[PDB]
Amino acid sequence: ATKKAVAVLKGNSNVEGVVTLSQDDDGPTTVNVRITGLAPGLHGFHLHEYGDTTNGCMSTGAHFNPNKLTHHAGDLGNIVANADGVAEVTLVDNQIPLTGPNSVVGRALVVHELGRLACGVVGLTPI
Amino acid sequence: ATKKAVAVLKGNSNVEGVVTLSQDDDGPTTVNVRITGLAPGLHGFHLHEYGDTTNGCMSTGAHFNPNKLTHHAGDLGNIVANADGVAEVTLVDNQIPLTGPNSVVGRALVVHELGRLACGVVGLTPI
Ligand SMILES: [K+]
Ligand SMILES: [K+]
Repeated sequence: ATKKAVAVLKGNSNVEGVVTLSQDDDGPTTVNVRITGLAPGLHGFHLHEYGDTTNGCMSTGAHFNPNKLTHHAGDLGNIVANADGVAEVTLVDNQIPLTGPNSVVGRALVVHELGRLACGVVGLTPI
Repeated sequence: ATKKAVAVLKGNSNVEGVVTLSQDDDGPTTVNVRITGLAPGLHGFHLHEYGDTTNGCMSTGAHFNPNKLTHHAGDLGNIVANADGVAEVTLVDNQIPLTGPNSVVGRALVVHELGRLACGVVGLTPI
């Protein structure tokens, strides 16, 4: 509500998708995923540090944990592609900030082979 | 220096490119552009409000002026594609913040026909 973002995922394969993110202040973040062109089966799904796709998904750099210094964040959890190669899921994650110094706006989402199949930069979208 | 960003531009044509941005604190922003697949001649080059490419470059929303309330910002200036369809330029703009509430990180860059030929979300990249 209070804030929304989106990432369009593409890569060096036919994998493509869209992920929307919605968070009120610093509350739970609701995440809607639909990705296509995947091989059926389990895939990794992670936040990465940089929203840089100039060298494909390798440029997105390291796995990013927004809550590193706080007293698995960034691993959104494995997703399952169905026999049609489609992964369509809704998640609620309490460690995906859209605000603050470690906000993921301008960083990246990456889908991993269980290696970087597709990725996208997290951008702002109308509230 | 102090901060860097990048956008990869693509659209509903063969236009594609990369723009890097570099700013020390809130000083002048240095902008390196290389875009290809353009028709030779003058093109618009603007900041737009949302880093949303889910419906192509139309989803990037309105022209964005970061300095609207301060006492042409967002128009980066027309660029020229050469006879090879390539626009390769370096600009220094004093109205492209990478920091603050009106930061362009997570927003969009769009190349216009003189209408939205290509666009990309502004993402963070290693300093
Ligand atoms: K939270
Ligand atoms: K400035």
